[PDB]
Amino acid sequence: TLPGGNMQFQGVIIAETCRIEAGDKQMTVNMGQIFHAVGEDSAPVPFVIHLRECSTVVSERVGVAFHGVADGKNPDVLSVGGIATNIGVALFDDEGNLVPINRPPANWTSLHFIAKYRATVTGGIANAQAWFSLTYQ
Amino acid sequence: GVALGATRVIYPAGQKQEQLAVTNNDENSTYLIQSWVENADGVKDGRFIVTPPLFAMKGKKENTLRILDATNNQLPQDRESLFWMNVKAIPSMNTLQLAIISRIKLYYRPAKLALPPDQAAEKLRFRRSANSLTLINPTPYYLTVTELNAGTRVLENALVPPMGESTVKLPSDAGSNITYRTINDYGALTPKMTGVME
Amino acid sequence: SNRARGYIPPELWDPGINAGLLNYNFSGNSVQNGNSHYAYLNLQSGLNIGAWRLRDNTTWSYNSSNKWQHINTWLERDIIPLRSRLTLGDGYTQGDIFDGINFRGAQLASDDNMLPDSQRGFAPVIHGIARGTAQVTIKQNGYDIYNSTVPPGPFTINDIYAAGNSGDLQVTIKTQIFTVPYSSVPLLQREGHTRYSITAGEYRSGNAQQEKPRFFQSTLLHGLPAGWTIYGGTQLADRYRAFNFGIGKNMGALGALSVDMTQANSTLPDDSQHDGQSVRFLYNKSLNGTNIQLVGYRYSTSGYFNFADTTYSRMNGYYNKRGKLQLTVTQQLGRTSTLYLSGSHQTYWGTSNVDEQFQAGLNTAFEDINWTLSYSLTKNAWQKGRDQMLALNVNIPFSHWLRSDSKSQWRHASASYSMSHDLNGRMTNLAGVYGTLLEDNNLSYSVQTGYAGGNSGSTGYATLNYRGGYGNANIGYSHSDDIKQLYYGVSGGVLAHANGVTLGQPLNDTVVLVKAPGAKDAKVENQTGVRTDWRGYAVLPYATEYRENRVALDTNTLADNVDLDNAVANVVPTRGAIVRAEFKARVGIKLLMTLTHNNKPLPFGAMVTSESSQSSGIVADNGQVYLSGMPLAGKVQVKWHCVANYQLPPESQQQLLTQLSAECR
Repeated sequence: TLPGGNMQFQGVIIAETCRIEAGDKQMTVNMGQIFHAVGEDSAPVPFVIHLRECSTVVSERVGVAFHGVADGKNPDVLSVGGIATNIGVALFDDEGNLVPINRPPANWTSLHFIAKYRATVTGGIANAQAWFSLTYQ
Repeated sequence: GVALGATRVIYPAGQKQEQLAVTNNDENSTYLIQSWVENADGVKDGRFIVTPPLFAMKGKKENTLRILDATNNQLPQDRESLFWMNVKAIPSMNTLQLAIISRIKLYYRPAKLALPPDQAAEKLRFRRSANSLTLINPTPYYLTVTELNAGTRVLENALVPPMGESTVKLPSDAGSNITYRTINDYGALTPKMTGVME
Repeated sequence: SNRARGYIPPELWDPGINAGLLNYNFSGNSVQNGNSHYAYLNLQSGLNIGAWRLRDNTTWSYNSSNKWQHINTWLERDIIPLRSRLTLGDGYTQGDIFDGINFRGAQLASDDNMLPDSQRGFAPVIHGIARGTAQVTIKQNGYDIYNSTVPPGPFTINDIYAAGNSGDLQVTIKTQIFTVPYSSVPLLQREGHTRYSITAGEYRSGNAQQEKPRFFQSTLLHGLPAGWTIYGGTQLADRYRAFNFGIGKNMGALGALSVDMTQANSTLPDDSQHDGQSVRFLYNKSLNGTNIQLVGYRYSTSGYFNFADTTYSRMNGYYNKRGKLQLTVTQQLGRTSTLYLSGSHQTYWGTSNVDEQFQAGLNTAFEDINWTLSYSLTKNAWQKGRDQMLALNVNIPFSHWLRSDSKSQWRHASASYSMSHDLNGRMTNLAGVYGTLLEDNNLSYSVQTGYAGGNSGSTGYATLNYRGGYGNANIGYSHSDDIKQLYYGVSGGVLAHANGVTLGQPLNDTVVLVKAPGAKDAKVENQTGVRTDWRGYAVLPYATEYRENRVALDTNTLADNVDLDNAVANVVPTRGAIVRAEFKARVGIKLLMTLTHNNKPLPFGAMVTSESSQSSGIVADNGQVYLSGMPLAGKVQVKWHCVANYQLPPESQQQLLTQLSAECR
């Protein structure tokens, strides 16, 4: 038995951003095919977004927001682009409050949202895209 | 899903380029990753080029984003400058398409700074107005104040610009004692500090 | 049919490439006092043809005050279906239940590394009935070890991470809450876990007098339900016949106790048969301030000799043990200090010889300072010498005083101090400073002046280890009262593969040959001083076997003309596999064209593939397509066909990113 020597281990650990995964794979929200008054809504359609693989410190201070192409008739509703006209897609939170699009990020591990058709009327194919922006403070 | 390598990117001045890791853990998924850098005000700026701006990731594949420098040495050398690194992941698919934009902070840090990064958070001071709270930041670093409690009540996080101040709402009945935490370069909350008023 | 956590199917493991290998380790010692020169050259050959792994060792000695000596040769292989390996040729036995011996023959042993990282060590399986769909949560020390959702019906969880001694796993279904405490002994196995080490061949030993008899050492450690672990063995040989049998148990809170009885009929070189026995106990207790008490007892009966003692030469050549008690206590005083109290005791047959070996130790981590106080009482009754040594080691990193952002090279240095009192008047202290020097943290200076107290001669040393991109080298000087040694060693590794011979750092079993043609001097990520050759190939010293490694090229160090398509690649290597991770290094001008067509920017998503030079890039927005590796001329094909021409002035080569605007056809 003889003395050895000092051995020093060095390294740095860094955090990471929460990986976004929707319950419906490929980040696609089916709405199906397509209102007595303007502003009436259709059958609700739910989808979930999971912020996984990150500590609760980061996941609590993430600022969530929505962006999208505002409809010409309704600036607060996503436009749908044989294409249905005078209609759009509206996003409602779990509590039932409408989430305006193109708004400054607000502080919201799993997020539930509901997409409902809002009439601004002809039927047809309706496709819309939504930007789900997460600011990492 | 797609996840960035780090929550904030520190860009040292004079360094040719910096890297940011973009990971994908889903085998059966195709993601078109679009990236760009905005200025502190949220407006797209051409002073930082992120290459490749657009590329496709099939399978469990992770790439590295090379954030080139194009400022030509025009930003101040006496204080930090804040930029917003943006990464959008378009899923290459009546349906609704969801594209995630993981915006993160990008600090352009000049080489010569008096205060070391660790000894800068505690130099933040406070000033209690009638119904507002002002945070003086004499250090040249951007300071992210989180878990800001003024007595028994919790306030809102504020990002204090260097050599400047910010303002947050303050209830009239909040206790005089003020405590805060700051997020360091690694994205971990520092040990609790007491808030010395000015 | 749920798969274990972190499971790599056996369809993704890479056998490797049909490549050669050559590992050389030179060493020199020019002692001065008449000056004698030494040189111990070491050669490790190899040839990885197919799935087989031929290996070889050769040494060459030299003395100034020339002989090639062969050592080892084996053809190891991995038999994936049986989760085992085949070490045909030379090797050594595991020596877990028996005692390890070096042999020259076939050996078929199960390999634990082929299993996922979760199903390793000991961790009890969790049974139970969860009515309906619920979410089981394994609570231990207030932590969520395992969080998952369970379908209705009985459920088995066998992927619990091996957490050592620790405490009790409080399963929390949703709500019959039942606790599952567990302890561990190194010889315990999970439920359904089996190991075996069937062996054959001759007995090879370093000593010249020992003979070389045939032997057959088979072992087996089959886990059972309820924590029991039946393990047995048979070291049947020509004149030595042993039958080891044992049975372990996980008693939960009380601890874990392993008992095995070994009967060995031995025939000593005096042709005198000696039947014997041997009973071994290993007891583990924890969390009693967390006194981790480990007790190990091994009793023996006269006539019990191990195989190493019945293999000696005949009677013309020229005290068996009775009991060995080992006690170990580890108590943590606070959140920094940990006190160690080791112990050892032994008796002999016919003699009162007691070989006590008591060792204490107080290790602390006061702020940056990591000061260690140690105590040792090495006692042998044959010499009747206490040999009490009281050592005090200190470690003061220079970062404790320097700034955090300082660019000074002293930031990596770290002082030290090693006081060593012998309680007999002899005192020894070495106060030295070590740390890294070079920009890439390759060079490591370790100047450590030292003094000795009665002789009074000072002891100086200055080692300079350099972990370079071609081969490690070090010129270590050492000065003393009348000795002035000057070491000089050179290491390295040659990997002769299909595309050519590439030098690298000393290979450590599994290697990764990165192929990046056209990229010169690019550092690989998370490796110290590993750089590509002028051809573009580099050799990673090491990569974990049967796991998913990560190979990356640090894009900062790439040249101003080389852009990579994929800068990160992962390889899953088998043990002793030269796995090739290939990167495409596009060499040329990086140009960001603002492509336009009919005075309107091209649609987002349009593919742009060049013609003259192989390159591609999707149009981001407003027609900004990022094309890499493009020459000073040529055309692009826009498909969404349209063809656009661009003409780059010669000044474009200097600029890192040459933005231009070209109107498409």
